[PDB]
Amino acid sequence: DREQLVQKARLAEQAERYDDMAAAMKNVTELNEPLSNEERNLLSVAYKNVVGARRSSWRVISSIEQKTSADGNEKKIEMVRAYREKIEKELEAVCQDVLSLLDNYLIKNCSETQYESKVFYLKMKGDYYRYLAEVATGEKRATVVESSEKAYSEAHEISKEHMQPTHPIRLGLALNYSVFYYEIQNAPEQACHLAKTAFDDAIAELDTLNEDSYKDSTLIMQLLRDNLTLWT
Amino acid sequence: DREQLVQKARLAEQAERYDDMAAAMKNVTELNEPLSNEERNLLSVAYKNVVGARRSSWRVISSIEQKTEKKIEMVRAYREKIEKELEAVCQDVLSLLDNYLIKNCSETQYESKVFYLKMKGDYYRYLAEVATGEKRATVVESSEKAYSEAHEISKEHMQPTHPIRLGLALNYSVFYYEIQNAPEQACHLAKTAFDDAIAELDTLNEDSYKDSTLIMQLLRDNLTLWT
Amino acid sequence: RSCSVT
Amino acid sequence: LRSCSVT
Ligand SMILES: OC(C(F)(F)F)C(F)(F)F
Ligand SMILES: OC(C(F)(F)F)C(F)(F)F
Ligand SMILES: OC(C(F)(F)F)C(F)(F)F
Repeated sequence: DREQLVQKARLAEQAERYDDMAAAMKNVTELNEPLSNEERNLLSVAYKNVVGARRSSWRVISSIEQKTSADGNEKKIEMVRAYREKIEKELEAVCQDVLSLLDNYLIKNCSETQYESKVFYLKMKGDYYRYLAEVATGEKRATVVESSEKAYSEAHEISKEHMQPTHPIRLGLALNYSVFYYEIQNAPEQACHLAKTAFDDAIAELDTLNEDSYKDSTLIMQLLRDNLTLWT
Repeated sequence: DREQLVQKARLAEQAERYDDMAAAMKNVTELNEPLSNEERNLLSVAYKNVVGARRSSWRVISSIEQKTEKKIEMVRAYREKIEKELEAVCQDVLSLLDNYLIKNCSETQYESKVFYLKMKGDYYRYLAEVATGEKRATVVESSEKAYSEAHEISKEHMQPTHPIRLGLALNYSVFYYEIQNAPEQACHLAKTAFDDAIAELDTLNEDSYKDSTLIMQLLRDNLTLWT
Repeated sequence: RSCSVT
Repeated sequence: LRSCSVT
């Protein structure tokens, strides 16, 4: 039953078993039925935690690899390198699973008028291609970087046309898109322009904040300001 | 390459990948040589974190099952899934203990003997936490037998201020209180250990004072909780 | 719950 | 610090 797969995902989240949570929401998605706002969040939370654990480990391993390389022990250097590659393979497999779900079920089943869902899922697509770009090199990197920008750009145009500036999905898309410009493309001026425009557009309509959007939107506004403070 | 397996366990710990850390230290153990104190602690830390994540998840699900019909049968099935995982972790540790670790203790490596027998009692206790009925009674007896063997060695050979002797008393008393539901035995064991260690607290160095007083605080906190 | 070795 | 994304 679908209601049992979703309740199992809710159980797995409370028990902090995010692999189980992602597997349950992956099964719900493959039922080829649309996800509710809550089911969409369950899927996003699960895979963010699954991929986030690998990203966190990858950063620590990469930092240790730099120190190890300077000390010049080739056996230890090769051990750390192989362990980074092992984590990179796991992260890439997680990203491919999400991206497959997005392209084959989630983005596909969006009706012409489901703008919020389309922006959410296209933003997710840009996010997981960005996570691939974080650990890719060479020609494999340029490809996923180009796929990340294509997904973010399409999400941005739909969001600008159809969504309010204080909507958390529109704000969150701008935040992550600006991070993509800064960290992945190394385009600080583009990053700053997008973050600053989205920030002011929302501030201009702060009175439109509702009880369901206030916490989420103002948190993202704070993060836009924090990034802008850091990048300038 | 032993030294490289140990480095991998250290690397996994920093990456917070404790299943990888346990796999590395399991590989070190299967080399069939006595573990150094450093290796012994890495093995213990690894499996403590692996089984501890399952214990924490089980307690969340078990509370949900109690506090919460079609949803109930799903909660019970999910709890059993976690139980099977936890029981497989304990099975691997107990097999390492019975086939390598306890076996490879020399006749007079009493510190390691107490450490590993206490560990054996711990992991049978974790099995008992999730068992019912006749299966529960079996692992409860195994846990008690291991703790008791560790206790007799610890009393004969270690001083009351030794952190392993104190930690054995702490966990053994928790076994009495939480598993056997024998709070009088639990209280007597914890109080005796605390009082017998008080005698030689002035003799300890700065390092030993910290490790021993830490466990004495846990003994004291348990005793106040129980009364 | 009671505390074991931490 | 590092750049922050949606949390
Ligand atoms: O919101 C504005 C911006 F964009 F942050 F500068 C103002 F500074 F005017 F508040
Ligand atoms: O707080 C800043 C200000 F002052 F509004 F310009 C920022 F642009 F960073 F939001
Ligand atoms: O220092 C002793 C101790 F450790 F507090 F028990 C004395 F009993 F002397 F206070």
